[PDB]
Amino acid sequence: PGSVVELLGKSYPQDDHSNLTRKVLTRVGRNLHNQQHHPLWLIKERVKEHFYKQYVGRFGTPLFSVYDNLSPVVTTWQNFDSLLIPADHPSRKKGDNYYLNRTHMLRAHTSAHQWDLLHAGLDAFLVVGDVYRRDQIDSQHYPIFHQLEAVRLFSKHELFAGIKDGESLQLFEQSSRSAHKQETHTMEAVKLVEFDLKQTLTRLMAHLFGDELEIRWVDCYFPFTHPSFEMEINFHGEWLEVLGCGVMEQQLVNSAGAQDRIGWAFGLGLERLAMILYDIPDIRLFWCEDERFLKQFCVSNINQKVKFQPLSKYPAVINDISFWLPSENYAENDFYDLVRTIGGDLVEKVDLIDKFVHPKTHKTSHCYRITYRHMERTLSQREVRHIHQALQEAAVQLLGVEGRF
Repeated sequence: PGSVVELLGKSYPQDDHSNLTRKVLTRVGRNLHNQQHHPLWLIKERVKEHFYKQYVGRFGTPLFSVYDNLSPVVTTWQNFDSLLIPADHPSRKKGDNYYLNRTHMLRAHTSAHQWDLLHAGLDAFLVVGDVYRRDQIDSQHYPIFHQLEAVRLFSKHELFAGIKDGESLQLFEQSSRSAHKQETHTMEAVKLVEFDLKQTLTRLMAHLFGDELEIRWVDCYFPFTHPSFEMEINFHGEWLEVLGCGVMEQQLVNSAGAQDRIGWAFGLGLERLAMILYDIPDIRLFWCEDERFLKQFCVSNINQKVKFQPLSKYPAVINDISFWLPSENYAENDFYDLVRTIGGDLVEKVDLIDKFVHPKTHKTSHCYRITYRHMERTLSQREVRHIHQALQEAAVQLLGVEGRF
């Protein structure tokens, strides 16, 4: 909280949008995805190896150029408008993002780099990086994580090369948008782009997991693609989403200067994939420096199948914290940052279990249940009490809540 933020050597003026915390600052520049022998680095390398070999083996295949060191500070234009995300879209809320100010932010997804890289005239590339979101707290959510983006453009003659009379076929037309295609795409083009997209991803998952994995495609919606899909993997009895993808919105591609191309794009969550691939039970593990964890990933070669031996699970301490929200001033994600900041990685989860309005006061009451559990050891009742009482006091000062208990 101030009037000027300093980040990665650059300075940004503060405004009504600014909400970066010091704690997030301690993580910007860490780049686990570039840290040799880190699990996220390992996935990245294996994905790179797949695309390299594909390029070397098949004539048809593009060279995917890799960008894994792009600054995470981007403009709201890069993060949102270049991707056709409407001005009133929920993903833009202050409570969901880390804004430096109205115009600059920590990127919420690697898709923030699609337009610029297209605009540079690239036909095929990967973007790998840390991304940032303000979200709830549990074993599957962290304010920082890592995505890998892929983008692949086709020209008409390239897409239809393997068809006999292929030069009478076209990429574009002027029809209507349906659940199956955009208004300026032909169904001929879309069918082939979709097939290529899904075949590519299916081969990549095979490369990563072997042929035993059960996967399914789910139809979905993104502003920057259409048609759009999520890929789910069945894991521990449950269908889990691992990536989004689809056919790039032609307006996005045209505006970047590739008016003669149709393309696909996908974004994959590295932590998710890594937790499934190595059976890592808690996302906080990526951030610990415990060798019992890290030593396991020091492989001779990136293809050496690592057999992650899960650490013991330590007991938790559970504490409730109740208070009265301020008179017309409060976001649930605000309290969660205060938790991240005081409780750090001692906190496994926070659940809002009760809320109600007191008639006389008119004030709203929140009750949160906080699960304290250390990834590396047993927490004492003593140390938790102190962490807990510190968060209690803080919430009073900084969030203008009323100690209810």
